[PDB]
Amino acid sequence: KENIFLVPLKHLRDSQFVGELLVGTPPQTVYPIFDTGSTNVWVVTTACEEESCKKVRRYDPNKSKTFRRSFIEKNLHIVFGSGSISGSVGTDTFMLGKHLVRNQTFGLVESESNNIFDYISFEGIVGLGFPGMLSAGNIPFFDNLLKQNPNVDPQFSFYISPYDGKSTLIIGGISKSFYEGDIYMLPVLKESYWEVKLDELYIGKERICCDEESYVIFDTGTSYNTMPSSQMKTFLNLIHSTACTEQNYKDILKSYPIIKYVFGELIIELHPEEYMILNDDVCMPAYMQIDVPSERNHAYLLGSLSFMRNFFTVFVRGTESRPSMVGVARAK
Ligand SMILES: C[C@H]1C[C@@H](N2C(=N)N[C@](C)(c3cccc(Nc4cnc(C5CC5)nc4)c3Cl)CC2=O)CCO1
Repeated sequence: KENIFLVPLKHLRDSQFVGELLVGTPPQTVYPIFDTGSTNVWVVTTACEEESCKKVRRYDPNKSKTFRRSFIEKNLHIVFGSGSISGSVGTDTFMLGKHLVRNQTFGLVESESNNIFDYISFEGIVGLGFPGMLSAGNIPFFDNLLKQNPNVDPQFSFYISPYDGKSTLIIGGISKSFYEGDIYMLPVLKESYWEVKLDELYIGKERICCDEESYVIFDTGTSYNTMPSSQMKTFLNLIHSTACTEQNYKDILKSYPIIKYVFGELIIELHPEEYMILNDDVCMPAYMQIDVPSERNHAYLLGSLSFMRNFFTVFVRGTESRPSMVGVARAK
């Protein structure tokens, strides 16, 4: 009975962090993406006979004594970048870091449509968002874990470290060996994504955003950072792709601007060596244009590669005594 426990995260060859999850009895091992930009739990099953599903640990429900199916024909389909996932719904017992989660609803990947799944070794998703993005089931996975493990405090934090393979997901609390200084908490505006109000956004000395209401989403399943299309045009007029090598990377980016996010009295800065990534012989901005249609108010994503590699993020679920908050600190 470990009230504070650690689930080690392994950065795969691509742009996602996966951890160990046991599904069923006797347990079957899968390595799903731990996602805070969605809520549903997906697991890749043996009913999927495509090569994209092969060469990856597949979960067989016919070998689980605790797997139960229902007669309601609730079929799930979610878009997943270039591909899409389609499957049925069921319930089984899960185990995440020596903690049992019984009678949990999850999606069973039965068809993988398009080569993205073959590249990333897709084995499932474990959503950690708020209820309301749950497509099927009565209770989300993380909510059910806290219910069946009352001693665990309703919070988890991500320590992202892809360079050395020491990334980890800590559930139930925080450790000073993953961050330095003090954590600044931000209130969560709307309980769909892990969303936070954004007051101002500065590219160098120029104010580019927050004429209208804008928000920040902390998505551990999105590698890059994002801005709306309107601000992304201004972003690239000031920030350009340049040729660089591993030896001259620091001197070339010495002239580049500092990106400042304003959260009330808190200011978060992304230095050029922190938001510029080296691919082949060019340094490119780790930023994307995604227009989030969930809320007409356009929002900004803080991802795993650029933001979380340098900042320790804390996801505090609200209870009857505290509201839901996101806390950020400098990574150690
Ligand atoms: C408002 C947010 C919601 C986000 N969002 C998720 N966070 N979850 C889902 C399941 C998701 C969709 C697509 C990709 C990924 N993840 C992933 C990343 N990168 C690579 C490497 C190959 C390039 N493969 C996979 C994921 Cl997790 C659904 C989804 O829309 C997307 C950005 O807007």
